[PDB]
Amino acid sequence: EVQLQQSGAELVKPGASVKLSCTASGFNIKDTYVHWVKQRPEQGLEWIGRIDPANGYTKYDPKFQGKATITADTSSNTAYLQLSSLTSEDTAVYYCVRPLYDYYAMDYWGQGTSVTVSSAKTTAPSVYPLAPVCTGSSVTLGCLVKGYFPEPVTLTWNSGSLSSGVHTFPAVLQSDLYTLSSSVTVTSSTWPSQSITCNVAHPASSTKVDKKIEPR
Amino acid sequence: DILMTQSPSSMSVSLGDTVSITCHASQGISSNIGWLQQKPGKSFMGLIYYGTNLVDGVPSRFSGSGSGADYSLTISSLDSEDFADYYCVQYAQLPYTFGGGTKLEIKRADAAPTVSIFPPSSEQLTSGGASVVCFLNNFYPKDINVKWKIDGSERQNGVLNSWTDQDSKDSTYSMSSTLTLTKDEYERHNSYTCEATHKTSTSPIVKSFNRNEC
Amino acid sequence: LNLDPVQLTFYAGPNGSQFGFSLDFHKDSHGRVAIVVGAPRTLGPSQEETGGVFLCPWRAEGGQCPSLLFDLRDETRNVGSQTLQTFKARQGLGASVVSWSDVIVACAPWQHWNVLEKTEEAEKTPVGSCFLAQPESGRRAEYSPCRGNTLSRIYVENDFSWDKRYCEAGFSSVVTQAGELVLGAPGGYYFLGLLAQAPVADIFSSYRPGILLWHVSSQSLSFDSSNPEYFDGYWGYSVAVGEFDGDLNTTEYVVGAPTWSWTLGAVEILDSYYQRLHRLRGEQMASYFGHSVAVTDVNGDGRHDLLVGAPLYMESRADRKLAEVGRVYLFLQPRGPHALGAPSLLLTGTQLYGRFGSAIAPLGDLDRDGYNDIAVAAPYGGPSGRGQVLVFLGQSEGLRSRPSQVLDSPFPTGSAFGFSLRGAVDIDDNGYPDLIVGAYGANQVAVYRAQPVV
Amino acid sequence: GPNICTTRGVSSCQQCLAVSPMCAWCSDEALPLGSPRCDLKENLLKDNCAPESIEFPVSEARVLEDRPLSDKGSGDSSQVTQVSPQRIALRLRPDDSKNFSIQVRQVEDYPVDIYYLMDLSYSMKDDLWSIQNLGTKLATQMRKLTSNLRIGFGAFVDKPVSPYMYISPPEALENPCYDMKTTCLPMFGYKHVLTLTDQVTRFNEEVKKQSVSRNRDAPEGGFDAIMQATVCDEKIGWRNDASHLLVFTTDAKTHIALDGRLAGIVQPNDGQCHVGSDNHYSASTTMDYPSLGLMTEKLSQKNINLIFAVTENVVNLYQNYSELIPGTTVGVLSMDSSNVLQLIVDAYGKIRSKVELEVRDLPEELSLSFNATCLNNEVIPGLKSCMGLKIGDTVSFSIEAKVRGCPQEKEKSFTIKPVGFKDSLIVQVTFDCDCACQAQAEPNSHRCNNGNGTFECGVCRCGPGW
Ligand SMILES: *[C@@H]1O[C@H](CO)[C@@H](O[C@@H]2O[C@H](CO)[C@@H](O[C@@H]3O[C@H](CO)[C@@H](O)[C@H](O[C@H]4O[C@H](CO)[C@@H](O)[C@H](O)[C@@H]4O)[C@@H]3O)[C@H](O)[C@H]2NC(C)=O)[C@H](O)[C@H]1NC(C)=O
Ligand SMILES: O=C(O)CN1CCN(C[C@@H]2CC(C3CCNCC3)=NO2)CC1
Ligand SMILES: *[C@@H]1O[C@H](CO)[C@@H](O)[C@H](O)[C@H]1NC(C)=O
Ligand SMILES: [Ca+2]
Ligand SMILES: [Ca+2]
Ligand SMILES: [Ca+2]
Ligand SMILES: [Ca+2]
Ligand SMILES: [Mn+2]
Ligand SMILES: [Mn+2]
Ligand SMILES: [Mn+2]
Repeated sequence: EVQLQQSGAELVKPGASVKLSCTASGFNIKDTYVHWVKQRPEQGLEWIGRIDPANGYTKYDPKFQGKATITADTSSNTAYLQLSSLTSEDTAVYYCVRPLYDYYAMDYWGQGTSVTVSSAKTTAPSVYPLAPVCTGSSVTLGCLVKGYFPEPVTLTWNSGSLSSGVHTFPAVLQSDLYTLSSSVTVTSSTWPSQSITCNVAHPASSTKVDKKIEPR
Repeated sequence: DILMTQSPSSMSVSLGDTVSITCHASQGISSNIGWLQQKPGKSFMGLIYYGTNLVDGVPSRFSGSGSGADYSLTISSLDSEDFADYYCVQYAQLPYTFGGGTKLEIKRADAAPTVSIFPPSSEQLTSGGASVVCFLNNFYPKDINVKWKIDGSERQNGVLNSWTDQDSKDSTYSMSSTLTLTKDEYERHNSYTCEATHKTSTSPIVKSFNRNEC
Repeated sequence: LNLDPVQLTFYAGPNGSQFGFSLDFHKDSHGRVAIVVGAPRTLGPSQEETGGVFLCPWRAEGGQCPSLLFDLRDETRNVGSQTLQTFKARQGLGASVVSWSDVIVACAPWQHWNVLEKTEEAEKTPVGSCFLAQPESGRRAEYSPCRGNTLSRIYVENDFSWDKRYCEAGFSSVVTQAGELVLGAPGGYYFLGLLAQAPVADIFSSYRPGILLWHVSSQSLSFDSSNPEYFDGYWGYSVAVGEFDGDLNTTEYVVGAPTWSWTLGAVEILDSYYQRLHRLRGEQMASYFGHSVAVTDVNGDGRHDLLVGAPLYMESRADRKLAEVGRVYLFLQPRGPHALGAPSLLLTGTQLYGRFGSAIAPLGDLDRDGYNDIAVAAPYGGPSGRGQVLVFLGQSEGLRSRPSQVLDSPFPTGSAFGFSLRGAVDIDDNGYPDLIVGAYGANQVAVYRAQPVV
Repeated sequence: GPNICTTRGVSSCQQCLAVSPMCAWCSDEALPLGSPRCDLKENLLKDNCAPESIEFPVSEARVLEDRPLSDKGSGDSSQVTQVSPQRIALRLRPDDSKNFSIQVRQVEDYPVDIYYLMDLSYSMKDDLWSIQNLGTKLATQMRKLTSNLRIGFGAFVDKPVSPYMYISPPEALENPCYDMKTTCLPMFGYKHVLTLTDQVTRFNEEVKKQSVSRNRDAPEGGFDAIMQATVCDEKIGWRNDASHLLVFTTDAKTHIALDGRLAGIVQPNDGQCHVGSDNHYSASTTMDYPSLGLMTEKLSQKNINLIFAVTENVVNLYQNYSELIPGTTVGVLSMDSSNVLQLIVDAYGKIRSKVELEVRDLPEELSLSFNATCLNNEVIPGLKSCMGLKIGDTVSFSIEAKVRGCPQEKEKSFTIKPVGFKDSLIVQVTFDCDCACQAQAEPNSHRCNNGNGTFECGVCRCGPGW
């Protein structure tokens, strides 16, 4: 079967360079064109360029001329995307693509390699409990995980015990650091009757803090 | 370059429906178009190449059509796995260019959100910051507006928002809004409010608290 | 010995179409045998020669045959900021035909091709192309492995390496028993010659109309070479397959290269990765050793033997003179892992310019004595120069040195009777294998039925 | 005493002569009963046989035409004699043999045709510059050897058809060199340029207007051109009584018969002239390259001496072809043809350094044997060819003709001709197997068993039907 296995997620500083790889699994990389595509949430999908690994000839979108350099080594059956002079806007997910039958199509995709550009150092999160204010049948608590780098973090309640009725929101970049929040909703007879704890782990800085939600 | 205008940006549909995504190009591309699928939090799979040709393995409920500069992707009888993102791509000319994408979402009955406001914790205040958090949970449809008010006056600087994907259980959406101030600025005022505007109510859903008071 | 030369069967195509240039037996999904006939100058839609193919039902009276229809229209595709073009005028569709299972493969070796990009071009060149048909279902596919999209300047900059622009893919063809199509492309790699192989099933499943440039991932092509012995060798002018390495799980290829090594000529036996196992060298320069190759076990030991035709071989005669008559070489495969040796037998033509050995057809066991037999054509032989086909019977020591039967052309002068030949198939179901003989110069095919031995 | 003539016990005069060339027959009436009529001629006269009644033919040979060998091949309306004698009468009785001679001279000052057939593909561009004065330079050196020189010119590239010819863009058809930085001629197969003439500045001036073309594949179409230059007698202008030199220059491999199928061409070469008024080979795109055997036939038929003047990178190739085309010469050509003048002079010397006898129309029952004398009176048995000769040398051959039995036809003639020569020796053979007395036979003689027999040569023979 045809599989494109890309390299792992990269975490680099602005102004540096990074080289992504795309290894052919189940076929010869020499067989077809290999393309590189950039994906961002706002900007969407953008074609970077292509290489013919049989000879090394390349094409590029003039938007990426200078930053993108696509190479290939038939020996390792792998294609490469070198990015240089990195910037916050180079933060994206990069895919290698090849066609099935049509010479010019874009049918088979690697899993994608995440790139993140930042000057932030490895910072541990600040975990804050969120208790309501001084009534109904349903009560909602929360937990705020602010100012950590890099991603990701794991958040649970009562160490995975309380799982249903929970909304953990995607992290957001707040001035080179990340912020994340999570809510939980139960009945009024449960809390403060039963101890609810917010368990946050940040394996990057190797920290596992737990804040018990206390009423006001 | 060739512009690829893909419509609609999203659609709310149900299982078993027949739906069509369209893609308009700034010039004729003579069926040199492919269709792509990206399932939530995953990579891409090719569906169609050269306008009408199914990629190997793709189910036959998918089909492509069109000509010149106007093309369509049709799914007859939607399956649960079909709720994902879809993109067109033209390869008539270099550089290859993509459409903006279409997200198929699950349709359901409208639901008002459960709003909850949370004052800054003791811990954060003793470090010099002050974050007011507002949760807006389990609503449909996805369109919603949050408005922060400090002493009755709207505030736009320092707001940070996050949304979840359509929830797997009830197919609703949820939102988190956070207003971060300094400790010094947080104490210059008394009333803190987040307002929620949804199509489920003409009046905005309002939740608030007063500093010092509890 | 026992072909019937009294009551023949004639099929005819249009005047000037070269009906009979190539032919093969075709069996449908029910086992009913028909004859597929190539006619490489058949007129197309624009009243221009493009070639054509006919599928002749077996009838003792013969007659006219229905067409096997293929798309004769030139194609254009604008894609990847390039313009792809096929050109079917004078492409010679039907210059080769071969049947396997219920599929027919008909090739147009001189189909031209070009790619345009702004002011540049690939150059308009004969890459050739093959057309595939499943007649009962109407399925159609194409295979054209030498089409590329590289511009002319790039070949110049890289010293014309791996240059497949003049392949003439389909010039010769054969299908393995397992259904791998093997194409001879004697113009490949700037006239060295190459072979292209792909499973028939993968050709159909990877083909879609209008794409023009597509990948057949299971395909395999032979290799360019820096060795001047291969330059202008037309490797792939003829092709065949057989069992030559003692391992029944592998199929070996037999490739004719009639101008190899400054027109000495050669035939090579390869494994299916195109690694060379043996090389037979021509005996006389310009004799076109390798013009035709045939594979069949003639001496009843179960080991495939090899026949090679050199239709322009000049025999030595009295007073230090030479006479172009043609020659056929027989090589018996030795027991176990050993090289093919010197020829076991030389068969030499008689008639000046008769081109004995221009075609060599396995007959199966014609007289049913336990040994397989062959027919050799001399398309300009016979005392009148009209053409002859000569039958040679197998025996324990190889082949008989004298023919058991000679078939004189029933057609007028210039018919090229015997230029194409096919045997080893019982078309009338009488238990004896029969012989079809093409005479493209007369636009006809003759069928000789084998009968009980008299 | 008795001998094979008497012991054989012959029945007739004819049977007597067939016993041995030494037997004779006596047709005289007054001969004793016991005495045989078939004996040695001496023994017959010893037994008082009338000399007139003796039948004893003797195998002989007498010349009929014996013109002297010419000292010069110059002048004359080709009244030049290179072979002597030109005609003899040969007489042979059964199982007998007679011998005769022939002289052959490589005549001095014999006319010469030189047709220059030139590769004009793109690598020969500097060759064209070198030979702009060839016509006059060649005339100066050949004047030392002959006073009747004619020269001519033709050129070839390859078949003007894909894939040999570039066919795109349209500009490439008018100028194959478009994608380089120059202009060259559209591709052509073979074009005749200059009919053989003694006006050598016509050669210079035609060459100065020639230019190269460009084709795709290294082997070229020169064999097409050799064929046309050979069989288009009137257009090329070969003379009847002259040495014919066809000078073929190239620096590349050559296309051969059955190559044409790469351009879709399958029609075999017909060996006929297809150069019309436009001076181009009109069958180039429709007829296959000729085979070696067909080239050989036509070169021999027209008495053309082919010279392969080729560069060192293909010398071995053309030497090997030369061995398959007997009479062909090979010389090493420089990369710019600067040495072609001496090559032609050396080739002309090699061509006229050999005399090789050929026999045409020899009857089956006749066998010949040859003793050769070349150099200085050195006899070489069993040989019919001389080598190492110079212009003006003369060689001779002794020939013996043996007849096996007596053939049905009593008069036949055959020819002894040196290869490439105009003159020849015609041998008129008469088989003397009959007796003169048979012409005056008496059918139904009343001497032979009451009219049941015929009386001839003094004996009785059973008549027809018995
Ligand atoms: C022009 O014609 C000449 C005359 O034939 C021709 O030269 C010959 O070429 C052959 C092939 O290269 C030479 O062959 C060999 O003989 C020697 C012994 O003298 C052996 O060493 C060689 O053996 C090896 O190679 C063989 C394959 O060629 C193998 O089968 C064998 O097992 C060995 O591995 C080989 O048999 C031959 O010696 C020459 N002869 C002369 C006199 O040079 C020449 O190549 C022709 N050129 C052109 C351009 O046509
Ligand atoms: O003669 C002309 O008109 C032009 N000439 C220009 C040079 N051409 C050279 C070509 C290149 C080529 C090698 C073959 C081996 N692999 C690499 C390519 N064979 O011959 C021949 C024709
Ligand atoms: C005939 O041959 C003999 C010997 O072979 C020779 O002595 C004699 O001179 C020859 N005569 C003629 C006329 O050739
Ligand atoms: Ca095998
Ligand atoms: Ca065998
Ligand atoms: Ca048999
Ligand atoms: Ca039969
Ligand atoms: Mn050349
Ligand atoms: Mn030169
Ligand atoms: Mn050429």
